[PDB]
Amino acid sequence: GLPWYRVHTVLINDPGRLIAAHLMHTALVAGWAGSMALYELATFDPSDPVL
Amino acid sequence: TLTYDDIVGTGLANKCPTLDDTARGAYPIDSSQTYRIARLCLQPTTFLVKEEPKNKRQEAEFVPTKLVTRETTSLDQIQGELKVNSDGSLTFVEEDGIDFQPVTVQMAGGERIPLLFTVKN
Ligand code: CLA
Ligand code: CLA
Ligand code: CLA
Ligand code: CLA
Ligand code: CLA
Ligand SMILES: CC1=C(/C=C/C(C)=C/C=C/C(C)=C/C=C/C=C(C)/C=C/C=C(C)/C=C/C2=C(C)CCCC2(C)C)C(C)(C)CCC1
Ligand SMILES: CCCCCCCCCCCCO[C@@H]1O[C@H](CO)[C@@H](O[C@H]2O[C@H](CO)[C@@H](O)[C@H](O)[C@H]2O)[C@H](O)[C@H]1O
Ligand SMILES: CCCCCCCS[C@@H]1O[C@H](CO)[C@@H](O)[C@H](O)[C@H]1O
Repeated sequence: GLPWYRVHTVLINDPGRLIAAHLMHTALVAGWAGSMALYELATFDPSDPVL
Repeated sequence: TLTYDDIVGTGLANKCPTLDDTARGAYPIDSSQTYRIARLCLQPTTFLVKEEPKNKRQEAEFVPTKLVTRETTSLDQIQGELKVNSDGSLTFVEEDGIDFQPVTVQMAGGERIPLLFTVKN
């Protein structure tokens, strides 16, 4: 079968599922941005922009 | 000349009475007559809280806050003596009234500041 390091090659001739995988990647990245901002807001101390 | 039912729920009960722009005269004080304040009303419009800086040598400012306990803040129905002193000055001595309100305001960032807004004694 496909070796582990080639599993994603099944996308090469499937534009639809390639677009799906790209959508999922983009979802994951937007989700990371959202999560990261929420975490920073949960930890950020705004009381002293000087020091 | 409003009634309770005119007023209830409007938020007007937390507001002090007002005087027209025409009321710019003078109330004569007879030194021999005894005086009283029959009704003193105090309607807070702004609550400022002095910040607490980190370097402790920086000038600390009073900053605006958000009232979070609604229209429950005013002092009213306060009465007391109005004395006419030797030097012509007047001195109000509070004797009774709804002369306090617990108030919670909130600072930018979420910190809540409860205070006993008051003119007791
Ligand atoms: C952007 C990320 C991404 C996307 C869009 C895809 C998409 C695809 N994968 Mg690939 N894959 C990925 C990452 C991704 N993969 C990663 C990181 C691994 C290593 C684990 C794999 C290993 C892998 C294998 C072995 C196979 C695929 C296959 C496929 C295809 C079928 C779907 C599937 O079975 O996924 C399965 C993938 C997963 C279930 C990913 C596991 C999730 C990881 C481990 C994190 C856990 C998620 C959780 C919410 C976070 C935990 C946080 C932590 C603090 C606990 C599809 C094209 C299949 C295929 O078509 O082969 C021909 C297939 O057999 N993938
Ligand atoms: C735009 C970025 C991009 C994309 C879309 C691809 C896509 C592909 N690569 Mg290529 N590649 C890239 C960049 C990219 N690569 C980079 C930067 C390197 C050097 C690191 C490589 C080195 C490389 C090799 C040596 C090979 C590929 C192969 C492939 C094909 C199969 C992938 C697969 O099934 O892995 C499956 C992977 C897993 C099941 C698990 C991988 C787990 C990784 C190692 C650790 C965890 C990664 C982590 C989740 C990443 C987070 C995001 C990151 C940006 C920080 C697929 C066309 C294969 C190929 O050509 O087959 C014909 C292949 O042999 N790539
Ligand atoms: C018709 C004009 C047109 C437009 C506007 C686009 C726009 C896009 N295409 Mg491209 N593409 C086109 C023609 C077009 N394409 C044609 C004719 C082909 C050959 C079939 C392709 C083949 C192609 C492939 C294989 C891929 C793209 C991808 C992309 C996206 C990459 C950026 C992204 O994901 O942002 C992030 C998205 C946003 C910030 C939100 C966008 C809001 C959406 C578009 C509203 C949805 C409206 C509509 C109903 C959905 C389909 C729109 C469609 C025209 C793209 C972007 C939306 C990539 C993609 O989809 O990755 C996820 C991708 O993998 N395109
Ligand atoms: C310009 C920005 C950029 C680019 C070009 C890519 C490119 C890629 N990302 Mg994405 N990603 C990005 C930003 C980007 N990312 C951001 C900002 C986030 C939020 C953190 C993500 C979150 C993300 C997730 C969750 C996943 C990807 C995956 C992928 C790969 C999908 C194609 C593939 O099969 O590769 C095959 C894999 C490789 C070619 C190996 C890449 C190895 C990287 C470069 C370093 C790995 C370091 C080390 C070995 C493991 C990490 C340490 C570990 C202890 C955690 C591709 C390389 C997917 C993937 O890797 O699938 C297996 C996947 O699951 N990305
Ligand atoms: C829908 C529109 C949209 C808008 C308005 C925003 C807005 C924002 N994003 Mg989000 N984001 C979006 C969609 C969007 N995003 C999507 C779809 C994803 C998933 C891919 C993300 C993933 C994401 C991450 C991971 C992060 C953000 C972050 C941010 C903030 C910083 C922006 C920044 O510095 O980018 C800078 C953008 C660039 C430097 C663009 C480089 C473009 C290259 C050079 C183009 C190369 C190819 C091009 C074709 C070359 C030819 C061009 C031609 C004109 C010559 C900002 C609030 C950051 C943040 O603050 O998170 C809380 C952050 O870390 N976003
Ligand atoms: C469904 C739905 C929804 C929801 C959504 C959500 C909720 C999402 C979330 C999302 C999310 C929440 C996401 C997240 C993501 C994340 C990520 C993607 C991450 C990654 C990471 C990584 C990749 C890392 C790595 C590393 C490590 C770990 C160590 C060091 C080095 C490195 C960095 C490499 C709504 C309602 C809106 C609407 C529609 C429907
Ligand atoms: C659809 C997904 C939406 C998910 C929403 C999740 C949002 C999470 C991030 C938003 C910001 C959270 O910000 C949150 O604020 C307060 C004040 O700083 C902090 O709360 C902390 O401080 C306050 C005030 O000193 C204490 O009363 C409290 O006991 C303490 O835990 C939280 O630790 C912080 O995490
Ligand atoms: C999707 C985001 C929805 C979550 C928003 C949480 C409220 S917002 C939150 O409020 C706190 C208290 O006032 C502040 O300490 C903090 O800085 C602020 O980020």
